[PDB]
Amino acid sequence: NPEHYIKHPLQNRWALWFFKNDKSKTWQANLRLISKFDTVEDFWALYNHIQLSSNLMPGCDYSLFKDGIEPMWEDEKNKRGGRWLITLNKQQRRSDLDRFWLETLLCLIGESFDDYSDDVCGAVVNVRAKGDKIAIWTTECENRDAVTHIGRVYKERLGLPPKIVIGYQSHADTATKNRFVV
Repeated sequence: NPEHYIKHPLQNRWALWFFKNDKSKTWQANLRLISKFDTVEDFWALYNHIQLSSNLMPGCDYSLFKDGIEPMWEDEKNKRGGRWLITLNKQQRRSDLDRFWLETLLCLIGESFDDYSDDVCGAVVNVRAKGDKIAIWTTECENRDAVTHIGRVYKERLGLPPKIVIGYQSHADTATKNRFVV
C-alpha cells in the first residue's frame, strides 16, 4: 500500500538559497545554495531546520527557485520577467513576515496558480533594516493574463485586504514603476 511508505512528490524540484552581505566577497560568491528538495516531507524537514526570516540579521535573504533557475535577474528565465512585491514596515517583521513567507513557499510548492504556475520562477525574502520585502518572481512581465492571475491569487492567499494594492515590477525596470496592480 503505497500511501504509508511513499513520500508525496512535488510537481517541481526546488532549491532553497541563502544570501548574506559579506563585504569581503563578490555578490555572486556570497550566494549560497542550501538544499534542493522535491517532496512534501523533504520541504518540511528543510523548513523546520532553518531560521525564521524574522530571526535573520538585516542584509540577509532567502529565496526558493525552481531547480535550474538561479535567483538573480541575469538568469535566462528571469531577465524578461518581474515580481509581485510585498513591502513590510518595521512592525510587520513581527506580525506578518514569517507567515507571509511560509504562505509564499506553499503557493510555490503547491502550484497554487493553476495553469499559470508554469510562469513562476521562485520567490525571495529580503530582511532589511529599513523594511522587509517578499516577492514572487515570474518569467515574462508581458504575460498579462498569467501575471495578473498570479497576483490576484497571491494577494488572497496572503489574506491581504482589498483596500491594499500590491504591485508588479519588471526586473529590467527595477534594475535602473509598476506594470500591474492587483
